[PDB]
Amino acid sequence: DANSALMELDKGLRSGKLGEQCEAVVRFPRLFQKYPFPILINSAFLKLADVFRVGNNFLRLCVLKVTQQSEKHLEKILNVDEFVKRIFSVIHSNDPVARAITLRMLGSLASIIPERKNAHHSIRQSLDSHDNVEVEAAVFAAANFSAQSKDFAVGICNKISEMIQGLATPVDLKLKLIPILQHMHHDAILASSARQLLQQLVTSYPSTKMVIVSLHTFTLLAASSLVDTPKQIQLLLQYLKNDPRKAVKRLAIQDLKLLANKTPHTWSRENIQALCECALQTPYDSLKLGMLSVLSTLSGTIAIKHYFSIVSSPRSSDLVKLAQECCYHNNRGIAAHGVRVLTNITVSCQEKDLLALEQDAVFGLESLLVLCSQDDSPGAQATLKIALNCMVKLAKGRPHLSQSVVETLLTQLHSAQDAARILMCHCLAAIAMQLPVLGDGMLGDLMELYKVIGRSATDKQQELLVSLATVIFVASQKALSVESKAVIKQQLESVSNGWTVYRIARQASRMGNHDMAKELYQSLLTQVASEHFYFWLNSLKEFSHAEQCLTGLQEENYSSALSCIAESLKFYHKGIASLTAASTPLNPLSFQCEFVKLRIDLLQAFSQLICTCNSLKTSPPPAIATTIAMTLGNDLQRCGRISNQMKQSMEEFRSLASRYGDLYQASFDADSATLRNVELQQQSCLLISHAIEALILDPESASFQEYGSTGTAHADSEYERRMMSVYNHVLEEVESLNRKYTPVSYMHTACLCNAIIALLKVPLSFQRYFFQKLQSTSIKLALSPSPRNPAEPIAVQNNQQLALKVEGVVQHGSKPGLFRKIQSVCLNVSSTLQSKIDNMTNEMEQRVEPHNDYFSTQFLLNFAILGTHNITVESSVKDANGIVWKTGPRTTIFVKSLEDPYSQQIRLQQ
Amino acid sequence: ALDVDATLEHVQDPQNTVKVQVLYPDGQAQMIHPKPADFRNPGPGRHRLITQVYLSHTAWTEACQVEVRLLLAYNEGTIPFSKPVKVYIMPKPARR
Amino acid sequence: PYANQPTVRITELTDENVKFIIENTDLAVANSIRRVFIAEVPIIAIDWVQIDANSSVLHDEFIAHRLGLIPLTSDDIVDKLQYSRDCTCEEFCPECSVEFTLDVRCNEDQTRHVTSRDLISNSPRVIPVTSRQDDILIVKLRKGQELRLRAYAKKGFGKEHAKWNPTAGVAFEYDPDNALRHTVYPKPEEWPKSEYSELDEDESQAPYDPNGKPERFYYNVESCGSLRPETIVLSALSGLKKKLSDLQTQLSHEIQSDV
Ligand SMILES: [Zn+2]
Repeated sequence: DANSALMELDKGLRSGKLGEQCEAVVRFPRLFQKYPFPILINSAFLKLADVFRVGNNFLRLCVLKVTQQSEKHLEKILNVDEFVKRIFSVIHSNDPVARAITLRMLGSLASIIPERKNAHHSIRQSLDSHDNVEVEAAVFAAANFSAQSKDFAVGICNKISEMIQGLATPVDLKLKLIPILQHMHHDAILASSARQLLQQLVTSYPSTKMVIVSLHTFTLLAASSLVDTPKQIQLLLQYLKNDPRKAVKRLAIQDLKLLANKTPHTWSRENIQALCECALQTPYDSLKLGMLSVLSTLSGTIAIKHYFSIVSSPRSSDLVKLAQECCYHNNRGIAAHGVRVLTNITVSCQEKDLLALEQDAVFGLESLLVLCSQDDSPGAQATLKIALNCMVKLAKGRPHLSQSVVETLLTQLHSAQDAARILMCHCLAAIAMQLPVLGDGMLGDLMELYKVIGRSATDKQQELLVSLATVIFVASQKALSVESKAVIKQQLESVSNGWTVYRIARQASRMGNHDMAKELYQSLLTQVASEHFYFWLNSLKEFSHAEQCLTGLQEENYSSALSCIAESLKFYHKGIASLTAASTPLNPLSFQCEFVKLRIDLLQAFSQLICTCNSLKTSPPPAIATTIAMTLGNDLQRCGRISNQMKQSMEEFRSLASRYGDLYQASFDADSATLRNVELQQQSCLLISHAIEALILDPESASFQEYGSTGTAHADSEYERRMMSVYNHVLEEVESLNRKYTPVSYMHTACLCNAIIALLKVPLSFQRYFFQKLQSTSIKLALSPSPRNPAEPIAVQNNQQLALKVEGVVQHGSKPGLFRKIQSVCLNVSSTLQSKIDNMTNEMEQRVEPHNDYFSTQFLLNFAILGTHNITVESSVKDANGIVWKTGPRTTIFVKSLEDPYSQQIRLQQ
Repeated sequence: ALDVDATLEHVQDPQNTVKVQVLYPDGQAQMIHPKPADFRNPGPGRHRLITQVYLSHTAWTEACQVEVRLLLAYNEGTIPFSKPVKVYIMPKPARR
Repeated sequence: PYANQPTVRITELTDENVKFIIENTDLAVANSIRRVFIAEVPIIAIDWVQIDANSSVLHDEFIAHRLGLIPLTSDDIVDKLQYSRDCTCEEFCPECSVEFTLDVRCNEDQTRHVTSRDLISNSPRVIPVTSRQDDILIVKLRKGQELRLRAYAKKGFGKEHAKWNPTAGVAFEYDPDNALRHTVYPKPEEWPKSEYSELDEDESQAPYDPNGKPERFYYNVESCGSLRPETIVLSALSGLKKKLSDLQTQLSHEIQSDV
């Protein structure tokens, strides 16, 4: 159909009327992106060129558009001289509009003909004529080549200098002309000549129009040619200080912003100083806002460390004075951009005298908060967002002031008029995610805010409701009191969407307060239409209830532990049944199901281990002594029946740890949170394994000291912090108890039991990737060997070879690179003998890099056996940092093997 | 025999270092030392390498890709310093 | 004004044969679809026999004849091979042919049945249909004499010789009850009910159709074992399409020459 579809447009192009001819001409990009085959692309462009050469001066415009639309497909043209001849043959036509169209088209073909001297000459010729509609196109084409060639730019720059300094050409065209000087970045000599031209052009045309154009063009030039940025910045600063034109000052600001955004480090100290002086001098609020925005952008980056680099007190530094004064200036925007610089400097640079500035900032923050509390204007909320972001950055960078800021934010919670409350609650939750004393003691007041929700607003009750739910759950560490039933009623009487209650339940489950989750999900269950959601909700309810039951554990009481674990497992099993039912061909809950299943496996391992250690006293010593003399025990050093079970459970725990490894290296999609959670569970499993192995089994063999950095407060969640604390407790116990007793496990059972109780104490936290999946990526991997419609095996003479042609395409549903971007695909092919090292002689791998979205790989498989063979291909994507990230369909193909009867008879006779 | 033609710029002792590496599809890599006579010297520190690389293998059902690259050795280990190129190869089985 | 939408369906399939029905199609196109099965379905059959030494009681030319008619499995390798008279090379090359050898020397007292299983082939894809049931007989051999020959098999089709014809038997028909009244029965009572008839016991004669055209053609194609019936039909249609394309190209060139 690919060839047919072309001639169907060809006959249209052959039609008499420009109606059909235009319809055909503008129909190609469709056919191109439908069939990107290079043969067809070339065939298409030949006919387009011909219809352009002989056209009605409107078919030419249509073809010009086609060229300007399908530019990516241009490089894949086999035949270029013929095409360019056809296009260029209409530059000698006397028609001033037919020359302008062709110059535009050439400009659109710089990618595939960047060195054509005749094209360069024709453009340089048309650039100095009398027809406006062609000069305004020659300018475009010249700017287009000046980027993809050098020997053209060298001539142009001189041409343009002359043709500006000649009094010819109106100012209107002189405006269009200057920007060409952007693309003088090819060589240092080009850049120097252009800059020398500027220094005269600006003074020779001190208009406002010309200045606005030229300064921006050549700040772009300085950005491109990174050798004179120090010179460019000082010119911009001089014009910022001196020229009175408000417009020129505003351009200076909007240009220094670009330079401070691209290359911050190069900014010297005196540059920042002069900028601050200029910001002080101006009486104009808008310009002051501009300079302060630039300074805020600089502060975040490395420039601040250079500015406060020594070889004058920081208080003597003028930057501090500007920051302080603008922190209290009337205007909300100026105040916000001031507090930004203060927060950045306080967090980054830590000098002895700056500590007072910490108090200054923290106190200015509440002023900003109260100012923006009730404004309810778009700019007001923008400033409020900036302020809360500064708050979060300050708190996380410096834990010292967290307690100070949190209590203030709580006090503003009362006075916020239900518009800024959502933002403030988000800020508070983010802050409390670090330290627990920031949430533990403020329980009542938050609920006082919560209770009045139903009456204080109606437009967007939902969002503030869910936010308050998240913050209250975060604050509530252990469990929920009557505050719980009060929340339940608040939802019931107040307008409460099913979606809303679902989100509160989700957040509850995410923060660990499983007690509320079961209750809420029960209310949900009698809802929804499709069975899939009912099953999913029921499964989640059972999981939450099992977690709640687990939470009721008592410290150091082995009797209750087994019963509680057994009950919680009696519930997880129903949960898994329901969840497995919930799956469908669509969104088959892979991660959700597998993670929870391995969780049940973990708890079963714990139950088995606790039972074994309890049975330690189950007449274990009787076996070893009766079997052999206790002294110099052959079965083990003070052998006992429990040794076999200890080996068994140790092996099981290591296997479970590696199964988490399989889950982790299979996800590849979750954010940086769920991954850390999974790693944490694997760490717990491996911890129990190491404890049992180094304490019960040969302790002298291990003889390893936990001599490594431990307990550094770098965790990203209270859950992680608590787990790290538990790990440290277990290690500090086991290291002490390594050699005290014999392997007979007198008190070692006590240590193991206490570790198990501790590990189960911290309830759980179902992480994001469990709920809601983002950044959907997949590999199609449709290998194209000799295709086999059914599973019927394919044949190969057995003496020669086989070639596979594994074809693969990567498909992104969401934002392609939200967290991890595929860098390479490590296709691994292996074969096995179907009928029977099991014939893995042919096991190879190739790391194909996908260039656009598509990767093919030729694989050769050698094999000389009669029986059938299985061919397995595994994808194993690999990301930027370099990781296995095992994924891929893991498709299989069966291949038959037969030999020529000629060789059969040869072997028979021989 | 695959003609191999290359330009080597700013290399000390090209003849004792540069080596042509051929990676067959099936994962086997063959190293080839070019002769000391394969290296012409048109100009200052800009040598030309002209040589033949000998390819062979049993019969393939379809065309494959053999990768040719230029390696640099040191005195132990090797460093790729060139863009690999692909050549289509098709060994048919013997005739009558 | 355009070719109707042909509609087909298979009744049942089997290795031996395939039976199907075509609906909403013309008699001429149906007839051509039949004819292509008989004629234009290329296959592989032995076509060049060189005899080193023959000593049986069947004279050599007879042996060449018989070897000509043996059937060979040509499921897909027929597409890969390219006609001998069309392939440019020295005599036969592995692309344009296939090689067989046959050497037998009856040395035992009892008569030996030189049979198709003895034909050693070169390419496993093609072998006598019997191999992959009793064997196809070539010639019987008394003790003492021998038969030694080398054969080359190529790709031909029905027109050239009936040894390339794989369609053992095609049954084509329509109007099993003479509704269209193309045929006339002076004594329609005598004639037997067609197996596809739907008439009653008493009537056994469909009413005359004042307005109608042949439809619901019935096809029953029995393979000879060279090719599966479905592959036979698909290859027939594809080859007919190729022929039509050739005609269109040539006549387009002719029109361009004319104008
Ligand atoms: Zn040939």
